[PDB]
Amino acid sequence: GSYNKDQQSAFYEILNMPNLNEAQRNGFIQSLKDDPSQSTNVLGEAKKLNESQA
Amino acid sequence: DIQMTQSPILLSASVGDRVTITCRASQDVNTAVAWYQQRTNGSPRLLIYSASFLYSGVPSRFSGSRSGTDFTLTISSLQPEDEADYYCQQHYTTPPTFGAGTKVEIKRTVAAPSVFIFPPSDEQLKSGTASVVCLLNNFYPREAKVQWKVDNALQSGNSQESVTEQDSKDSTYSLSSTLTLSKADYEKHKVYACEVTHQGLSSPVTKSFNRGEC
Amino acid sequence: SEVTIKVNLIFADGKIQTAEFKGTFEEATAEAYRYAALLAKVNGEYTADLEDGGNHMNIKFAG
Amino acid sequence: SQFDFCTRRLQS
Amino acid sequence: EVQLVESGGGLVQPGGSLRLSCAASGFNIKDTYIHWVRQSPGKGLEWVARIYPTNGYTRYADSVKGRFTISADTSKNTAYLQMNSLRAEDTAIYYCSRWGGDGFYAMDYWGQGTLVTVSSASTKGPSVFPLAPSSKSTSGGTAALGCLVKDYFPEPVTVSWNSGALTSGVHTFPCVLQSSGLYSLSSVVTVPSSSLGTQTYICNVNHKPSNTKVDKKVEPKSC
Repeated sequence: GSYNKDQQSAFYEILNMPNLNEAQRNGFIQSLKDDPSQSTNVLGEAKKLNESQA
Repeated sequence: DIQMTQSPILLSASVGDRVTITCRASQDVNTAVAWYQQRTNGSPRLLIYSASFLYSGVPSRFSGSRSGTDFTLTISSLQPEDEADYYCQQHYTTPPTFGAGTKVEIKRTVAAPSVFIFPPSDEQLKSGTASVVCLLNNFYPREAKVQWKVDNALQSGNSQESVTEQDSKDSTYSLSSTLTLSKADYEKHKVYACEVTHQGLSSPVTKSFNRGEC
Repeated sequence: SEVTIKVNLIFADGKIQTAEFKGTFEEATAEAYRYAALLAKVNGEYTADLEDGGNHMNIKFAG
Repeated sequence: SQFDFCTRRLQS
Repeated sequence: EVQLVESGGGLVQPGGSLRLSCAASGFNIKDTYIHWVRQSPGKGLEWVARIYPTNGYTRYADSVKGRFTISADTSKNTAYLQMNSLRAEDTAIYYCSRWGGDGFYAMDYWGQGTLVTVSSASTKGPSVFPLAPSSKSTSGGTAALGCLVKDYFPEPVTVSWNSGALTSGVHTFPCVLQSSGLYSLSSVVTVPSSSLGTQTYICNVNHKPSNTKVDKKVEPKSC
């Protein structure tokens, strides 16, 4: 499936997060693919988990 | 959100009785209320939808009604197999929400338990733990008191109980109490006794064995 | 705190059901009376006797 | 009364 | 017949991810809504999310928004729940259901449910000990015997007797959480005293989380 630039940005941010393990990173990427309408919410929860694992 | 308030939390009735359970919506939900039955180890099963309509295959002894925000579920002739938890659910606004549930229990005549006791298995005794099991089979009502004595000393803090749900045919319960010791402790003492108090018994029943007897 | 109000439902024909209401004492009380009045619609006027500081109720229906 | 994982039923 | 079957539940660490599937048959998920509903002591029955597969519209409970995504593959007549950033309060039985099927505006079919355990503890397979029938487990010409399924994690285990051919008089008790944090359950059956020694009695124990399958023969202890 294809993505717009906003959705591409979400992928990019989650791929780059340094404190996620790979199961978590791919789980969030899978969500972005699952339901693009949730892109902003999925990105915010990914950020929260990344910060908490600093 | 809309909260659904169910009452009573527990209702106990005899076979053949008419039972009524209720569910109150915190605001107007029109008729958009369904009723589910949940029996042991099952998923919820649809009984009534849109407040008053019988889902296909559901016995006609089930009926539902609506008065403003008050919703009632009625079972006109309670059967042993209706022993279950009942839940109402509104779908008028997202999120759909459920009531907390009403548990329906069957009343029947008193029946004293069959009382049995099981030493630890030789297999378990190979490693370092001993489990002594006391079994109360097929009794009513649910209330019972199991006490463990080891060489006549009342045990405390080292037993756990489990109770089956009401039998769908004879409406009885069964109960297991497990006393857990170290193997070293178990080999240190001799007399293992489970004492059962129950309304169906004229006086408490002790079931026991001596460690090592056949 | 949470309490359980135990209620005997005593119907005109001699049939007895039992029920429990849980919540704060004030919530459990209000639910019991509300439930009594609902059953009164079809089972006749109710009267409710209170034992044990109100934690137990005997509710007879007139039929 | 609340749901119980082990009994799969409302507790009582 | 209409059928929904959840799979994919299991033990997951806090912060971890899990993906559940909901496989549908006997109808087409394009004609209905599909919901995920979970059940737990904390919240009872608790709606999680829904999707209308015909147009992709989804909605979420506030407590899972952003951490869970629902989706469907109409080609496989299957719906999914991705669960990320998992917390203790996500521990629940997860059911899927359909809504609007055959014009019924309620959840008229549910799956059997799949169990999700969010915990830092690790998997442990049970020990299966016999509850041997004896003079202390018999009366009125019947005898009790069984199996003690001790020290497992997580739930669930299943127990049958004689490969499911023995059901009458079986009592499989609800598990108990021991203070060790490990579960334990017993399963008993009552049988004619005269059958002991001629009829074979085997409890079939399966603890899928640890790939533990045990068929334990229970006989009278000889002396």
